[PDB]
Amino acid sequence: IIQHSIPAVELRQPFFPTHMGPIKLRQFHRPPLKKYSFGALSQPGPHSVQPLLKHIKKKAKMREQERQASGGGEMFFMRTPQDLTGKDGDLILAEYSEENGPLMMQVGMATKIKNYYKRKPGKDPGAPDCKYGETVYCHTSPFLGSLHPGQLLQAFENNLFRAPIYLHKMPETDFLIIRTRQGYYIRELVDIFVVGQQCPLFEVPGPNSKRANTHIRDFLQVFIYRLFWKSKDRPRRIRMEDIKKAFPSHSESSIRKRLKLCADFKRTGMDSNWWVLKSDFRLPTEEEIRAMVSPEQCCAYYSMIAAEQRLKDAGYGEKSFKIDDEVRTAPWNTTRAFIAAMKGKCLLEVTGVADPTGCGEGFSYVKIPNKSVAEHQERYKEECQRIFDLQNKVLSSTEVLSTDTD
Amino acid sequence: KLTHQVVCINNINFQRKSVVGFVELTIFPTVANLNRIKLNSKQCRIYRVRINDLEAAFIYNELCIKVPSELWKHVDELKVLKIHINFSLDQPKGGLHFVVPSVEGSMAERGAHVFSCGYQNSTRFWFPCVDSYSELCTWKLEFTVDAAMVAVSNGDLVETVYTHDMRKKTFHYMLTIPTAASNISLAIGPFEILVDPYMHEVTHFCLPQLLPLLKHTTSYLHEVFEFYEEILTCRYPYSCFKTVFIDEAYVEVAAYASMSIFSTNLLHSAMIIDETPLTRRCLAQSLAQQFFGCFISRMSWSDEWVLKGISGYIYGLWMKKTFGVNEYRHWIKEELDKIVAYELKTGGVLLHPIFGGGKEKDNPASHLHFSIKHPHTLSWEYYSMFQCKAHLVMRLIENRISMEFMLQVFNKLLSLASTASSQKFQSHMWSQMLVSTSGFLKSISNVSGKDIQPLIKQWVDQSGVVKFYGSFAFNRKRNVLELEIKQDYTSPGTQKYVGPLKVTVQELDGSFNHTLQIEENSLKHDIPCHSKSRRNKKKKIPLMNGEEVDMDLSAMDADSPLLWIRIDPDMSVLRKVEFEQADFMWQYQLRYERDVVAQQESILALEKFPTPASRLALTDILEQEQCFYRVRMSACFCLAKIANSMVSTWTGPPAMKSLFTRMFCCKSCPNIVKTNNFMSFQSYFLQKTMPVAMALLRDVHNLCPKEVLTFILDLIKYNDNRKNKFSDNYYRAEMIDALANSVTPAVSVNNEVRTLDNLNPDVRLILEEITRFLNMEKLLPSYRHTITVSCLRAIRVLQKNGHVPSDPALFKSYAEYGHFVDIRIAALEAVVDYTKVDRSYEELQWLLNMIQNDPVPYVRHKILNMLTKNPPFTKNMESPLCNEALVDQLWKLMNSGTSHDWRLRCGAVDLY
Amino acid sequence: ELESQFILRLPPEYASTVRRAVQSGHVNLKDRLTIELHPDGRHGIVRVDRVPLASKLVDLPCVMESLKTIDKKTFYKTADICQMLVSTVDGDLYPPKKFIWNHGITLPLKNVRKRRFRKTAKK
Repeated sequence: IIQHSIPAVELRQPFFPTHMGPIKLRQFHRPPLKKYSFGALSQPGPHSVQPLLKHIKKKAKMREQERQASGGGEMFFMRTPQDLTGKDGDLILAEYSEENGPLMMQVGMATKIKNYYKRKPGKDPGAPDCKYGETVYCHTSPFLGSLHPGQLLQAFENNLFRAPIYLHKMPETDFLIIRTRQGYYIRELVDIFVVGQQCPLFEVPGPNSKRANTHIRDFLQVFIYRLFWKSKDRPRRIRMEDIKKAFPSHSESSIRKRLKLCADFKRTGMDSNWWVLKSDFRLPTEEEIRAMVSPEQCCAYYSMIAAEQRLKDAGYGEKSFKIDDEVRTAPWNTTRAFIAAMKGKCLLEVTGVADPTGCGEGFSYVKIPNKSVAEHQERYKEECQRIFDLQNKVLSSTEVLSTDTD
Repeated sequence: KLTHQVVCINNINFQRKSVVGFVELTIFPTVANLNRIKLNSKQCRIYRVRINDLEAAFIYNELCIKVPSELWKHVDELKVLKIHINFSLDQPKGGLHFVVPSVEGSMAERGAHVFSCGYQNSTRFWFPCVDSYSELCTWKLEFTVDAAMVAVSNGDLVETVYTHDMRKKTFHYMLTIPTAASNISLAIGPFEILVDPYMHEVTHFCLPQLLPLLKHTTSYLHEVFEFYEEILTCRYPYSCFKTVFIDEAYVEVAAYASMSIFSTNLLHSAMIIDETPLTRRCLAQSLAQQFFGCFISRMSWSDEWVLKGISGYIYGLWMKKTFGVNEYRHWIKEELDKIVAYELKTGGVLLHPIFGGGKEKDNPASHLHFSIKHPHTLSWEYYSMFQCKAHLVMRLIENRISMEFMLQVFNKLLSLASTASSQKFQSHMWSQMLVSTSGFLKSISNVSGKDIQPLIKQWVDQSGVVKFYGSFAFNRKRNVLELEIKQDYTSPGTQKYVGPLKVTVQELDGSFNHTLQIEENSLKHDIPCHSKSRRNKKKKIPLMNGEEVDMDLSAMDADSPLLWIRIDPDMSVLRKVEFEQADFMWQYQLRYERDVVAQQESILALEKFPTPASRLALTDILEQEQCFYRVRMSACFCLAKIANSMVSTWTGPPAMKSLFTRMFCCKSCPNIVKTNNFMSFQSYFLQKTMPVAMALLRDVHNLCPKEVLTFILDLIKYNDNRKNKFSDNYYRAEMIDALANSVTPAVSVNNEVRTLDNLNPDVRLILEEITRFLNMEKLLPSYRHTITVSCLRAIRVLQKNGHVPSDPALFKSYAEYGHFVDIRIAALEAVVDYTKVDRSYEELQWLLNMIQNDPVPYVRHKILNMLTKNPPFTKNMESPLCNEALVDQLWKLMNSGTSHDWRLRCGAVDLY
Repeated sequence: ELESQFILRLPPEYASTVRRAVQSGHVNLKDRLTIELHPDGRHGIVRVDRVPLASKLVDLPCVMESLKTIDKKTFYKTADICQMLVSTVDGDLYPPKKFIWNHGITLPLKNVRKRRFRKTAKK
């Protein structure tokens, strides 16, 4: 059970962008430092980097007191955008080995760490302890390969994906800088996980699929309801211009569709007119709005449009998505293939063009039929096992390489 | 305010019917310049009121004790006075029940017994105290008793020792927690113990002569107490747990099955009386009410549903956890659906709110007569709506605020501490000590959930629905199967309501799927091209994909038999459905539904709604050996209700006498069915209603009756060969309902009873089973079922004709002689079932005399309510409610709340 | 607006000085460590106790997340990190593709771009 932060659950901006142009899609999950137009750090010259130690201790203390003040047990702390800052709480880094994994979290979403352990035969004294995560004793593997007896494997686990992770040490040279309009802050950060290839648990839709079109529609609908809720006017009213600015690729006519059932156009002598909430229309509750569209569904959709943009950039037209190698790497194909195989509907290529590492240390998620048929499945498991073990060994290794001069 | 009393009650003198001595009341007046104080006392001899070592003016109206004011502005905020009252108890206390040696009868003449019931304003029969739920007090207790008794109060026990030599002991009991005077009690009873170790000391009291029978409730207490600690995550602070079988403990505000005096559960007997669901319910509702209720003493009596909804809910988890083989999950909806019967009632009769907030502007009290003001209006919120609709709403709010979260909620609430701390280092501790309901609201609100003010408002005020209209379509061209569900509520103050209303359509071979939602008033919902189910190939449809995709494409491409849309799974919304053509829907829910909450309701609808032949098909669910006792029962009761229709009446019947011998092997039985447990006979709920399917059919059409009589004659040949066996009570008791409505049709040529002429063959033999064995003594069975419902076999075979004055002439005698608490109530329930028929005025006079003084107080309630239920008039209205002396008795039964029974005064309240 | 986060990398001698300062929590870290970014958005100067280090803002190959936690079992994403400010002891403080970093931060992602990233096929 995953409980996301309130800003994420509410699909607030900027945590959940309403629109992304080509540039943003290319930079998806890699935001570049952009200059500020105003505020302290818009100014030239040196700027102080501030310590956070007193602040970190204080927030931990305040949070624990709030915990004891009601009057123990479990509390949920991620209620406001302010609670999501890197400025307090314990922090880890996670570095993703896939250049563009099929699903990624937005800021404000939650994930668990699970410590998968397989018992040694006979008298097992229990799993080793880890600094992070909750131990899970598993007789069957949640991955493509099987755990060996006595093997502990850490992993990220959420509704988008499961992925093995490997704990490493941050280099002694490195610090985390947090940057706001107001100043820089610095934190020590020692724990950094390498993330291995994802096992997708959520299916990414194809471009212009019914699923995709239903999603943008519903997301637009949610944004609209939230606009009415934000309005302080009675009767509530919103401006077309504000919707168009958030959804610049929607025609005014398609926006009028979403508005015709809940609101009335009020014309004024000025090129700004209002849509006023109908007096017999009951605005959906917070709880009902949340049920309309989940953060996971937004993540699936984002994955599609970003991939679609990268494909266009590489010369692959919409008619391409009998199929080109590059199109096989698309998240709508890889997630579909992996999930089908998880349900026993087919097997996976494993060795193939969709291996995200390009060098045999990752899996190619491409459907092959279940179609000597005990040898067919034993060969699939053997190959899965080999790559599974290879990935764990390479990504957990502390060996120092050796810059490639090419 | 009275904060603390130390009460010193010497003697405890049985040879006066009386307890005497001194309460020392510390009072901190929470106001300037108090001159006089109002304590409460009822019927209590006062010797002397002493303030600061002078006698002080006390005038009894409610005592007004006049404070001497011997300092300036005296008595100001938080000054502290010791009021010293010397009191003496009267013999006929309302609070108490005092039996001296000499009126105990032949079998003791030695050992007195006096026992009191505190809650709710009966403390004023013990001592002058301020008797109020607002004034919160902790007490010390010193009292001396006969040393061959052992006594119980409220407040942790800190030592029994002698009263230095000779014949009276002094117990020292000491409460730490602030609780109202409601809580206080004293019970001075027998001394014979039976203690187990291992836990916080559980120990078992009864009469000395009845100690062998206290093993199976010791060890039940072992399991019930120990288990609950883990799942509630709450230790029980009190270091011991004493369960005592008072011979005078029949209450229904005290025990009942548990009275909650401090670490001394007061129980009725019910020692080995065959529990398996019945008192496993009773003692898991009991050991719930030691947490929420006592552990965490709320400061507001207007969310008493926090007590009783949380109590009902933790009964159901523990039941289905520890006993998982009678499968509680498929029984929860009986409780669920009975509250629906009472919430389908608007317009004079007969519904109430649950959240009962006393507001100033409460303009609608026509239907709310019960406030929540004094005393008996608290007692009466254990009526079924107040329990299992609180249960219902707590089960809902779980699903919205999830279960792990409400776990962290109630586990903090039990161990969240309310301290008192002053600057000279005086550390006080209250939990086991006051807690508030305002911060309960807030705590759950913080953890989980959205708007709970609206949702809970439409459980208490003017909300809920009656009827859901169903209409159907299915269009061939599109393959779109279209549903039109309206909803409708006849009452003042009607709205549109949410109620998750699921539908699951079943293809040619009942191999489909669904979902749906419907939660607006008039909705038309569109169900996509599901010719092939979502479970297309589980093994669902390789059933129509057996060979009925193409061979019977003659009768699938004729979609005139459309996809069969079963309605309301699992009583998914608690409404009355209006859905034409429903026979297939009931069958499909009988066979293929996985939750049996649906099934038992799909065969209540098979029973009633006109259905074509399912009879051979629902014999599947007659002997599906995974199913409840009660679904196998109400599968028989389908064939019972439907009862022939036409003149194939006697074609049902062979299937009935099939399980009239339920593999009955009566060539070893009934001598090795004493030795067996009967194998429950596959639930004797189901065996009862196979000869009672026969009997209903016998009742409904009067060209049955010879062949049924033949059938049920063989059941009578099986009987009179059994001994006592625990489980087999349920067999005997619902076979006496079997044998009733056999002679009942058998002489249904009515015109009086007259004498039934000369049907010796029946009347003799049937009375032979009806009456008790007159040799057999009745001082040996501690239970009585058979002869409770064998006076009912006596009546109803002498009610369908009518032998008037034979019936009460047993039950008067049987409620005089005293022996057997059950037997007495059995008799008194049949003395009012006979007045329900009798309508000579004299019998009702003698019935409200026996209401008045009989003089068990609680059997007094029982009779009073039962006469208040069954009215003395019919349709006609000749002199309606036009009395003068009953109205005096009425006002004199009002304000007997002031004495005790808080289910008597709403007896009056209903007949006002 | 989303919080911006990035990695600061110092030469080891300077990193030691700064780490002790972060750990002591002293307020004067704000004077002892400052960052100046030049108008081009790629070059800058980091100052440790007034000592200027030539610095360059580089683009990391792997997406990196920072996640915060209270119980060490449930984690919340606070940011995407994709850039590093690299300070060296030599170099032009004011300099008149070279900003693409080839390695992940962690050991096994050495040479990720060249060795461990499937490359895109055009057309």
